[PDB]
Amino acid sequence: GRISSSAIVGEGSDVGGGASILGVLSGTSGNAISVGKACLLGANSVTGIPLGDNCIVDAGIAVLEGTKFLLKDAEELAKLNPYFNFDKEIYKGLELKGLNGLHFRQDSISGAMIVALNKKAVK
Amino acid sequence: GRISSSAIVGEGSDVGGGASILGVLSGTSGNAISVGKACLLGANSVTGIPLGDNCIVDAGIAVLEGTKFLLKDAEELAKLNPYFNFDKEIYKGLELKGLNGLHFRQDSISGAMIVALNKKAVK
Ligand SMILES: [Cl-]
Ligand SMILES: [Cl-]
Ligand SMILES: [Cl-]
Repeated sequence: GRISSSAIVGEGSDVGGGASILGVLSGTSGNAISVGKACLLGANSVTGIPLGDNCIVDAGIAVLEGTKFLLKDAEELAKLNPYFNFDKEIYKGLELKGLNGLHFRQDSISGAMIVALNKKAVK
Repeated sequence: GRISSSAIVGEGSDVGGGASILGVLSGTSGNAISVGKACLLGANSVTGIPLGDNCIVDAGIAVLEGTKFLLKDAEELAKLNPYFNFDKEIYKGLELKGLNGLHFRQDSISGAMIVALNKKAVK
């Protein structure tokens, strides 16, 4: 897939067929996008935020700065991300930037965008 | 409708046919339920939390301590409820207790439970 200027992809990551990684976050002090180690970006996905290590974006999913996600697995994600405040239920893409062990997926019954634990990231 | 022991209903309120108002909130320091002035509780609704003034519970809706609601009209609700923090998008019934101008309804297309502005409460 496509790595825009300023975007950095970490060791062991897999950028799937036709995936997009955008380069620079929106705004005036909009910073560069980095994807961490061992991230898996699905075919035809779009990654518009920085991701930490061991994150998964399912095929077809667009993870943009303003996309809202329903958080699942808060207790396990807290362990991988001890400074982050997992107090609420809905987060914008931009709020989740740089976190480790995230799994972005769509609930195929309800249609909701979810941010959950990458089960492999605990181990 | 049905007013349980410890429940108080304020002036000008209308308790619709078969509505339930519960009396005491759950737990050990579980406090009594009060509905404020000019509240409208729909037929066959259930009110399980304290409500402030000018609140509306649509017919058929159950507003329980643990029910989650999607907040709409945050800026206008902030005006009626200046100390409350409308920072997030999803609130449990119990978190919303005692607030003024709330309108509890169901989104009939998405099926989501909503807490919104009672349009009459601004005026
Ligand atoms: Cl393509
Ligand atoms: Cl009845
Ligand atoms: Cl929320």
